[PDB]
Amino acid sequence: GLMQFTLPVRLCKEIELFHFDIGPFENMWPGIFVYMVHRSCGTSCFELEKLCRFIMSVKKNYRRVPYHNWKHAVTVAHCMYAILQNNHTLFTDLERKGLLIACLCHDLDHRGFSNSYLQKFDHPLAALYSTSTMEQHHFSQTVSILQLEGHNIFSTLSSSEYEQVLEIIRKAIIATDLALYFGNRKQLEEMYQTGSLNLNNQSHRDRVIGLMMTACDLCSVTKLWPVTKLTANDIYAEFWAEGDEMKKLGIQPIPMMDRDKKDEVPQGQLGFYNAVAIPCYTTLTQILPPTEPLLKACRDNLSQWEKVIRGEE
Ligand SMILES: CCc1ncc(C)c2nc(CCc3nc(N4CCCC4)nn3C)nn12
Ligand SMILES: [Mg+2]
Ligand SMILES: [Zn+2]
Repeated sequence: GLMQFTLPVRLCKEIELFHFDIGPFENMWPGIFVYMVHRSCGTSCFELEKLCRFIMSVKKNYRRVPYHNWKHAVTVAHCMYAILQNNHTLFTDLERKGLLIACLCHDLDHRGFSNSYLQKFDHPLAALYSTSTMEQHHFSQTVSILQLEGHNIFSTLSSSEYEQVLEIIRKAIIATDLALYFGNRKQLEEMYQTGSLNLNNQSHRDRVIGLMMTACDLCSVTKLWPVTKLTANDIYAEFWAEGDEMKKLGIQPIPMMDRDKKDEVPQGQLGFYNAVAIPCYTTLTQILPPTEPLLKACRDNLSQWEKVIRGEE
C-alpha cells in the first residue's frame, strides 16, 4: 500500500530514456517491470500479490531461445513505457494498464520459429490459426495465465472494462505480426497526410496502438550501437536455426535464414532499416512527436551498419 519500488540511481534515471538496456541481471527484470507499471499506471492498478504472481507465470512460459525470450518481453515493455511516459495525456487508464501487459505477454511460449516455418512443418498451431499463427498463440497463452488461480490482475475492472482491456491486448499482440505492419503503416501514412487521422475514431487508435507495438517490438534498432550489434547476433542465431530446419524439410531457406550468407548480414540490416525500421519510427514520430528519439537512434544505427559495410568497423 505504502510500498514503492525504487531502482538504483543510474537505472532510476536511465529507465526514462528510450535507449535504456535492462541489463544482464535476470532477477532485476521483474522489479523493473513493476517499477514501470507503478509510474505509468499508478501503484493501485494491480494488487501487487497478483501482479508478482502473473509476472512470474509469464516468465516461466517464455522459453530459453536466443532472441524471443523473457529479456525481449521486458525490453519491448520498457520501450512501451518510454512511449507512454512521453505522451502522458493521449492514453486512457485501461490503455496504460493493457499495453504494458500486452508487451510482456506479446511473444509468450515462442519456439524460435516464424509463422512460415510452423506452416511448412505443418505444426498443429498452423491448423488452429491459419494467419498470425504464433501471435494468436501468444494471446491464447495470455488468457490462460490470466485464468490461473490468483493471477487475474484485472479482477477489479467491470465486466465491460475487463472485455475492453482483453480486446486492447488481443489487437496489440496481433499487431506484432510484422506481415500486418506494412499495410497498417501505409494506412496511417495516408490518414496523417490527408488530415483524416482522428484519435476519437476507435479504429484509428487501434492502428496507432498497432504501430507503437511494432516500434516497441523492433526497439533493438534504437539502442546504443553495442546493444544493437549484439542483439543482431541473437536474432540471426534463431533465423539460421530456422534455416537449418528448412533445409531438413527439403526447402532452401530465404537468405535471411541461411547461415551460408553470414557475409551479407550488413546489407540485410540496411534493407531492414530502409524497408521496415525507418518507415516505422518516421510514421510513429509524425503521429507522436515526442517519440522522435527512436527515429533518431534508428538513423544512428543505420549509419553504423553503413560503416560496417565500408570496412570502417
Ligand atoms: C522483426 C525482424 C527483425 N527485427 C530486428 C532486426 C535487427 C532484424 N534483422 C532482421 C533480418 C534482416 C535481414 N537480414 C538479411 N540477410 C542476412 C544476410 C542475407 C540476408 N536480410 N534481411 C531482410 N530481421 N529483424
Ligand atoms: Mg512475435
Ligand atoms: Zn517480439
